[PDB]
Amino acid sequence: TPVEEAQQKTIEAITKAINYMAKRRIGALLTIERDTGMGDYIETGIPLNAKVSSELLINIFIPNTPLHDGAVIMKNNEIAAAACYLPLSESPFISKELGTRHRAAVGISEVTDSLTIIVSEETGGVSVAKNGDLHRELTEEALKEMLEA
Amino acid sequence: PTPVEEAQQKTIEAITKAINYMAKRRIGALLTIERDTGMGDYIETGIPLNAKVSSELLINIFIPNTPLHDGAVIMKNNEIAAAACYLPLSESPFISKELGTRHRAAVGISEVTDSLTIIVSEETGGVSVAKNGDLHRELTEEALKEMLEAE
Ligand SMILES: CC(C)c1noc(=O)[nH]1
Ligand SMILES: [Mg+2]
Repeated sequence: TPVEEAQQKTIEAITKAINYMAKRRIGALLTIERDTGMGDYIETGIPLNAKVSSELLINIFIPNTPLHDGAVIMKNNEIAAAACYLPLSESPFISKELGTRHRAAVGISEVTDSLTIIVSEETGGVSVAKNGDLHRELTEEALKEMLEA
Repeated sequence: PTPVEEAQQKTIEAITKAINYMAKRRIGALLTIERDTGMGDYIETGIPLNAKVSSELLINIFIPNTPLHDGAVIMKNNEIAAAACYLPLSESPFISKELGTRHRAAVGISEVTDSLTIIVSEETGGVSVAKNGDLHRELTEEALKEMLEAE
């Protein structure tokens, strides 16, 4: 169906962008809104309401650029905003080597049903935050399965 | 002070902030503003964005060595319609010979549309505008803003 094709296109754009950033160890934070509305967080960023592309996602997260400091929030198959605030988790159960990107991802996952993707700037490692837990060192296939699920 | 007028003023402020930033950093850029001649055929050659304008997004688009930096951004009213778009190259003899493909593309689109195109040189940081087949170079910040305001 058109809806199914569009979802698969979006997943492909995301995974391509994440793979490129993982290879270059570009830190990134990408939250996908689900049933819990995230408007209050979207409003803290720079509005985009842009079509998804791997190219635009990569251009957003380039280091030392206006848009790379904060989270991208995606909603209804569009990039709603960039450079958004997310709340920092106070969980004591996050790997101690991780810093504020990962804590922000976990934090938003504590209070919403959203899925957040994190690329580490230290390692290029890819992780996902959902339900207050962080799933670390994901393969490409693992990330795709989480997005399909 | 209608909403349309205020939106235009916010868009002009975003463009001029981005162009000033890129000029200072010698970030090459090529930004075409559609007017009454539709540019769909050119917009369709790029990556679709259909994005709200911001100075931040414009700057990010043109950072060197990134996916979206080569080719034109085409704006439709208060949106960035597409990036990395193809524009036709002018063969005009009035294009300074030292200028590269971005300036020739800008003049080229300006020969077949009523659009206004802004160019930032990666060599000098100089700002130029192409309109109606003519290239106007070395614009001050004030002159660019006045040209945008008049357009
Ligand atoms: C298809 C899915 C992963 C999605 N990505 O951004 C969205 O708004 N939905
Ligand atoms: Mg002069």
